Amino acid sequence: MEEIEHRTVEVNGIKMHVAEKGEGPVVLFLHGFPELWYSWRHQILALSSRGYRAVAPDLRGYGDTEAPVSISSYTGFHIVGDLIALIDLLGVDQVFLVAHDWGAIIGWYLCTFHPDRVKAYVCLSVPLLHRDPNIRTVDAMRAMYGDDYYICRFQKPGEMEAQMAEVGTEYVLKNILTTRKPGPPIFPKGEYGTGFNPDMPNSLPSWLTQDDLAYYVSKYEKTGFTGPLNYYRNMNLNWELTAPWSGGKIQVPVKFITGELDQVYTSLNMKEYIHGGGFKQDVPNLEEVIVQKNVAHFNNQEAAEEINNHIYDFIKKF
Repeated sequence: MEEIEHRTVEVNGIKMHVAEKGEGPVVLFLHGFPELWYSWRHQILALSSRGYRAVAPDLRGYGDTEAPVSISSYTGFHIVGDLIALIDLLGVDQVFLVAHDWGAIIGWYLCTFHPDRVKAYVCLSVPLLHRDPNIRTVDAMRAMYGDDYYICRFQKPGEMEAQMAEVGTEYVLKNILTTRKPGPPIFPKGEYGTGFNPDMPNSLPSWLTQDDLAYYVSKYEKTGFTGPLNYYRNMNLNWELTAPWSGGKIQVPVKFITGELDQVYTSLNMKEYIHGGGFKQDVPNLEEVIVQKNVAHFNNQEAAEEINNHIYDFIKKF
């Protein structure tokens, strides 16, 4: 940890906090919501110690990275804008890509725009958001789960922030981080309530330390949740703007891994998409699909060793 390097760089007009360790071909790590560069702490150590360059930024709006005020500065294009610039500072043509949750969606947009810059992709939790010409991303979600589906609830500016402020930053993070309950996260009306997790443990699971929780809480208490929430607020805009790539296919080599209890996997018809053939049709070189038994959403922290080894073995083929 204390040999991990933390520098600020200047990318795509913003100041981004980067975490780095190792030499070798670049492995670029993209965290999701509501995490930080920190969520990759184990993958950074492992991969650096096997001759790879491990690079994990705080994304736009997160942690120690600049958080623009306008909702509209959080499209996928802005974020991929940040990463193309960062990769150029890294001085390399191609990277190895590893991403999780929202980082995975950004990862996908990156593989769509610049596949030639990605050698191979280790995607955790969220598979390709297939673009249905007939319906917008969040329209399809609301049609399926109603208005209290967490993503629908994240849409209205300032509202989820206030509800989150009621229960407290530490509560919110502990609430999300400790969830093991599968299926679409559906909030109670008018408030945060028990949010993602009606079954919150007294003690944190063994993959998460009281220190870990505190590092998360220390960053979010300063930044708040707005910047990270703003990604979801651009889901429909991302859908409209990605029209040039409708019906397209992604040729980057992909290894998809998910926890069995992940809400993403147990909702949105994702199993049918993942295994049924639809995911393979969108991504012709989708290699394995690995489903981790008894592991929930945060699989890179919960099952760190397996993830480490799943990455290395995949990226070694190239």
